[PDB]
Amino acid sequence: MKYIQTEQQIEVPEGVTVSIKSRIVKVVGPRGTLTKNLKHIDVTFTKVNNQLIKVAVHNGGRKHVAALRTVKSLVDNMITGVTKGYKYKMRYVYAHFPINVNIVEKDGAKFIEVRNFLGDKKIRNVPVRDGVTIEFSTNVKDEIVLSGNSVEDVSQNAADLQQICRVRNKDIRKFLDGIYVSHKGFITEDL
Amino acid sequence: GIREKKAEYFAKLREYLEEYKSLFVVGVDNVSSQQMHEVRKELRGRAVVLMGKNTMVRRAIRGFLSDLPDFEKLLPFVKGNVGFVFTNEPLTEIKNVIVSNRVAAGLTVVQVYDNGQVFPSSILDITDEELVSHFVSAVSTIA
Amino acid sequence: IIEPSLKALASKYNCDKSVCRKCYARLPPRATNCRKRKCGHTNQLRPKKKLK
Amino acid sequence: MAHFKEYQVIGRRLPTESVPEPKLFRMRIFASNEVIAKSRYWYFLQKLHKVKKASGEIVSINQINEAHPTKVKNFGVWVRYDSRSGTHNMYKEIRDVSRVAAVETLYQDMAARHRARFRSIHILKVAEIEKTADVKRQYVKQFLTKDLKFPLPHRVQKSTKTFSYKRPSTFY
Amino acid sequence: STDSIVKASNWRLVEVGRVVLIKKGQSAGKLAAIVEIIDQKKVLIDGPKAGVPRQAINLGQVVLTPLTFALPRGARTATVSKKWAAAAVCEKWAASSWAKKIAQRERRAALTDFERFQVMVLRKQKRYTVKKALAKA
RNA sequence: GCAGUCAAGCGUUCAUAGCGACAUUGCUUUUUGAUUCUUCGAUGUCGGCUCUUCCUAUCAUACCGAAGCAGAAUUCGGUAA
RNA sequence: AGAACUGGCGAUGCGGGAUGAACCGAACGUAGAGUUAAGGUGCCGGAAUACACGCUCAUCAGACACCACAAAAGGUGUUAGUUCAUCUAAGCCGGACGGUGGCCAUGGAAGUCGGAAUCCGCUAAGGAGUGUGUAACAACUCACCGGCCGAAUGAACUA
Ligand SMILES: [Mg+2]
Ligand SMILES: [Mg+2]
Ligand SMILES: [Mg+2]
Ligand SMILES: [Mg+2]
Ligand SMILES: [Mg+2]
Ligand SMILES: [Zn+2]
Repeated sequence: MKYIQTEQQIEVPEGVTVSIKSRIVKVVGPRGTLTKNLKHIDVTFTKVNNQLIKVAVHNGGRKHVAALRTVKSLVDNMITGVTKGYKYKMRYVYAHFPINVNIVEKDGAKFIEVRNFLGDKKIRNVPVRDGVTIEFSTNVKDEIVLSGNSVEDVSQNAADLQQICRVRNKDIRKFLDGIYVSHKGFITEDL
Repeated sequence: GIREKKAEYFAKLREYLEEYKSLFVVGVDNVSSQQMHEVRKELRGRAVVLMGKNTMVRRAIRGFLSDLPDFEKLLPFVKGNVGFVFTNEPLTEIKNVIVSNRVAAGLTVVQVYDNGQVFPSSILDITDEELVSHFVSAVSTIA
Repeated sequence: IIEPSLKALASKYNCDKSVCRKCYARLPPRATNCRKRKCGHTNQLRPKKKLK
Repeated sequence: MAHFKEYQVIGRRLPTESVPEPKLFRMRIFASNEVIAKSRYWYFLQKLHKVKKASGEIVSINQINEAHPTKVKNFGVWVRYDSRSGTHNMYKEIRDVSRVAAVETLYQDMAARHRARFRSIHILKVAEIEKTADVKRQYVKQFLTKDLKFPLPHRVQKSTKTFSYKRPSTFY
Repeated sequence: STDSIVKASNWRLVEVGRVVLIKKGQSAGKLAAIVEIIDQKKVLIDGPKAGVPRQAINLGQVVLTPLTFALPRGARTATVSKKWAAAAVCEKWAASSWAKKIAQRERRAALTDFERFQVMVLRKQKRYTVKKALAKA
């Protein structure tokens, strides 16, 4: 119906500094620094103090207003990513052919490389996104762990790794092999 | 009504304040299906226990600002879910009879009501040993 | 083979889903409407069927 | 049906030796000229009393001017209307400076949202709403809050000439 | 840097006491004050001093200025005047480039042909002394 | 000829995996009728051969979603000419 | 295909409907000036890229009588409305449970195959162990669970 103003709030924690100019947001904390282009949405930022920045839409309809919270969130996860950080964990799941997973490189590149999936002679490769760093748990069998400042980049890189193992022409309720996201959370602050 | 029903809780509660002298507020946070309740008939020659929906429970309190203001000190312990033992004496023995029903791991008390006080409860008078040797202990320390 | 808990893990992906009855989309298991425009966002959904 | 004026129309059945002095009835009618208003008077009277204008007469027709044409009021508007598939009653609210101003937006709004032309609507009641927050409708309540202000982002100025020697801005 | 920096668009607000410059109509050219907001598109204005009649107006025929003064909402014409005066609104306006350019442009337009001629001759004089300067440092 | 809506029923159980009665809305113009507008100082019948192009309501082939998909085989469905 | 009344076409140009026997406007000597009709005024093209309030975003939008088609049925798209119910005594996060496998049937049969009822009741939670491990112990962990909560809220509908 057009909402004359409508706004959301972004808590800035100690140690971080968010600066925004023509909707290009730069967020900096202990972990690092992320940036994101928000030009595709007409929203207006406003800094109340260094703990708190507001975002409004003026005279906006439903779909516009829906953009508001989502901007808040994206900017929230920038702040979390650069303080606590992001960590997604995965598990290899296979009934028979063990899924054999390593890091390999070409032109100093870095790929997650997957071998023997359902007994496949083919090799699967997934580029490791910049900023995201891969580990392998020491004390959980078949674990794989992606982490970094960017939920976006961690989460997509995990998605890439699971999508590459899909199982074609088999009943996928019986043939459940894959690499799946098993937990997702923060780098710092327990697990 | 449901504001009749809101009021209803208010109505009876006030009445129970005005029907007992002591009150034990026993915490009834968590804990649920069949057990304790059925012991309480047996223990209802001493008390009324009432379980109920919280915002409602709180607003009852608001309606009792009129008098008996000492129940205000119950207020910081309204939190979660608590339940009543409307009561006369013992608050440290009878109480323990009420408490005993079969533990879970203490079923389940975590707060006390003692007429403006909030004991363990376990100490209230047993020898007048805080009134003949501790109402004159700095009279003892200095005559 | 495959510990109960990983079979469960695999199932959040492979089988705990619902299905559009007009267009067949694999949909979230608690969904009310199909996300697809071709079937008119129908709310005619069914659970994906469980193995034997 | 245009830029509206509001009229008192007062009419009656023609006198009979049997009933000289027949009862007088009034309607407030919104219309643009008085020929329409009297038409409208009869249209409604015929749906409410046995009378055709051939058996009646119009006794008085008088424009009713807004009393406080610069106090801002919130109006409750009651309306009956026809859709392509039935007929409906409907309550809406309008914020304005005059009934006549309100009624005109009522008609534009019935046209925009429900595709109701004028022939299809009856104004049932129109009333200043006395106490704020007897106001029921969000899209008018919004304006009633204390120290209300808003910007008007993205200003487009109309240009007088076809070419311009600078890239414009929307700055307000 | 190390403070969070956020430049925020500093829009002229539609608000009671906001002063506006009327683009169109008969009160075209004059200042009035917003007295009460009607909706996202209309407001009650009132320009007692410029003699623009208190009326409901569409925001599109008005242009918001940076000036605003204290005015209770709904204020009738009499107290609008008292307040506008108390505030010294015309003073502030006159002092602006905006108002000055309007005046400039108005004065140019009234120039006689003889006057246009003198401006030429004077310009040519100023020019001259300028070009020798712009040539020395 | 082809496609829907409702869902009683089929489908061990289970309306809708695959189907689907009573009814009911449509679409198509390679069926057949109905009409008689054009052509009876003329528009050369059927089938085949040859050759190009177009449609898609898709038989095969590419990638998918369903299943009463364990595997193999199939079947329903999408983007596809 | 066939009748009724009127008006048309045929016998008729003109202006509009791009086009077009029959629609809209208007019927016609040769011309000048003015004004209009029906229809139009982004550009093709004469005429406001006029003013005003809304509504609409279509990976198949839509765009003007006759007219150059679309329906049943659906949509948590977005708009405005209706009715019922909650609320100063929108709405959100957890409480939805025992006597009595009660009384007919029959692994079970409870509200929970099936038959007929569903009466009363009361206000507070550790599975002889989920797994590792041992033939069996030990240790850690979780089940009628939520903090609820803050001038609107829930449901069903209309177009
Ligand atoms: Mg009329
Ligand atoms: Mg009539
Ligand atoms: Mg009708
Ligand atoms: Mg009517
Ligand atoms: Mg029509
Ligand atoms: Zn679908």
